[PDB]
Amino acid sequence: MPVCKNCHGTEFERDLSNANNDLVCKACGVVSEDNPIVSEVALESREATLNNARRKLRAVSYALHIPEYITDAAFQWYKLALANNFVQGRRSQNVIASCLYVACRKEKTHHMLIDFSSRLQVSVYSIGATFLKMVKKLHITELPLADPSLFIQHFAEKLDLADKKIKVVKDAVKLAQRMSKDWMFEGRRPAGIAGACILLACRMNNLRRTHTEIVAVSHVAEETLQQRLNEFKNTKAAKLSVQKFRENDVEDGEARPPSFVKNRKKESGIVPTLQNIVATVTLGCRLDLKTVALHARNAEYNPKRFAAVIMRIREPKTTALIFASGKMVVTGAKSEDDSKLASRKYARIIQKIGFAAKFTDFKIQNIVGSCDVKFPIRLEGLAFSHGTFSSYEPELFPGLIYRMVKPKIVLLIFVSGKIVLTGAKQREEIYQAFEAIYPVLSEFRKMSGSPRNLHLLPTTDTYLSKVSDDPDNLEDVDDEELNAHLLNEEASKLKERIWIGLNADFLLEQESKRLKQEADIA
Amino acid sequence: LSIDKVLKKPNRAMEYDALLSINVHSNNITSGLNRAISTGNWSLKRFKME
Amino acid sequence: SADAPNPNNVNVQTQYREAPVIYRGPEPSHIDQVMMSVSDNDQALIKVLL
DNA sequence: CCATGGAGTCATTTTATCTTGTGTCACTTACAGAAAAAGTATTACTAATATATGTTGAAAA
Ligand SMILES: [Zn+2]
Repeated sequence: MPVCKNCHGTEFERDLSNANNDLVCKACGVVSEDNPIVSEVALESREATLNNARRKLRAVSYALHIPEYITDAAFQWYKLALANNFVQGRRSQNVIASCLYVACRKEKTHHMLIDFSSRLQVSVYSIGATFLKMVKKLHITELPLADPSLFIQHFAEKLDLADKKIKVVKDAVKLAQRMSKDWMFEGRRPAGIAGACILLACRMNNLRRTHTEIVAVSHVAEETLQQRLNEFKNTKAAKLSVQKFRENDVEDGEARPPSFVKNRKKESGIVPTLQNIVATVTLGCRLDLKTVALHARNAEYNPKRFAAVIMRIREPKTTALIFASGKMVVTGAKSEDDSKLASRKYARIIQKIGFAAKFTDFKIQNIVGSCDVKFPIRLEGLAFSHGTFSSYEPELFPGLIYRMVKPKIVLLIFVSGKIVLTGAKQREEIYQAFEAIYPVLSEFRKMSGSPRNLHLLPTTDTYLSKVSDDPDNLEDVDDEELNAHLLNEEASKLKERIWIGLNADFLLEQESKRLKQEADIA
Repeated sequence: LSIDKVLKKPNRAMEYDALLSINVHSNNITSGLNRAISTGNWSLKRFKME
Repeated sequence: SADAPNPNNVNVQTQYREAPVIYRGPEPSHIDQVMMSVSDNDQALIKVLL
């Protein structure tokens, strides 16, 4: 880094031969450092919590027999997730859990989320939930895609038996590999298909090991095991090659995972479909959910369970929702012609029975849609490519999660190619995203076509206009069946008699604490 | 102690053996013993003599 | 590496500081048996004997 | 005015204490809990999907 004060030399050799330890450059001869001086031999809220995280960290660390390495690897991840304050209010285990998890995931080792929970009584969902959430609140790479080819190692460890298993290992490995190739690996919980491979190669090596004995380490269901098994029995060249020579046949034949096979069971140019549309409407006035709960055909009210009232209808088969403050959510609407229509109709009970409750602030909170491309999709490389915009977790849920910001919609993906799409307030955004991503679909295929026009049907505001936007037009759009959806006074007398009949314990402690309000000053 | 942090918070009915935490809690007996026999500093507080 | 990693790497983990260990001795010697193995915590372990 | 009693000062021991103890290589390995704040998990809804899971049981051998 320094320079010879004479030759202006750019490179130095230390000289360790004669125990001078010189430092001199080939073109100068002038030293630079002679005499190589060489050495020898509290209370904070955040830092304390970091120490505690170390302790709960070490604790769970060796318990799974993980590297001393990977722990201090993941401890940093905890320190990172603290910055976005994701870790503040959620059960500490679920945090330290995934924070420890993604690390040994990136290193590509054998550890497993289902395996990871049983340190607790908890569900391999709560942990999975928190995990997948800290995937949102951080931004994480694609790399942690596990295969059975890793897990079959450690699963083989507790199988007892003898040296033959190593043989079985290679017997299993190339098996599972072809199984990944034969195309009926995708979208499944890996540990299961791993155990299936082990049962196969073990039987291939002619031993007797029971299914229970397999799932003990495999941590899957017997039924699942033999279901994935019998799924293997009918596969390509399964019968013909099942004898000796192991497999020298790498030939794939055809590829037919049960995903679209069931599409045959019930058996661009295809338009995405509208399942449901969620909206909101404000009535501008607060009412008594108890009082409204008295006369309705579709009602249920249990603040002990949920603080609001159920509202529904038979046609156009919509639920929506109602609040206490006088606002509401809109559900069950397959289109907009049904929504503002129904949205107004649910106010006809009220303006017929309850308060003034006009129709205000009507906006779609979300739109649901789904469709199918009618051909298989390989997700394992999809996210491995697009996981910047995508995520794929075999364990939780079968399909792939896709994140599109432009426009902003999450795309739910499967093996068969059936695609569910929502997280959109606008019908056009659907065909936008579906359109733009469909070339990615055509990109990943194994061996309609024409988008036609990007926008065909009328816009959303057209169908919003097909229903009266004026908050005071109701009796005109009243189905006249809601005139029959009012129950008589006696049905409210004895029906309320039943409601309070069961609710006198809930309102009991309710009004009792209302008395404790007096007890406050005392 | 580690048996208690289960039993502070009455989460449903708490049993779930509480056992499998022992592996979590182990190697104080192993690593503590290795480090001892390798280094050769025996810390005995029970006799208060090291 | 010893620095604080982040969820950002475009390409390089690359740059290396090579710190080879040298045999400083008064007399020439020979390398005979050189072992490659890995300890229980799974990290590369190299042991050579002169 | 004088012998006395009482105390005040002043040597004198004997107890309580601390610094040391030949040199050189050659490796070696601040407590805990309390309260406030932040944030979240249910707690309902469709609504599509596709595994797991259990059971069971029905149906077949
Ligand atoms: Zn120089």
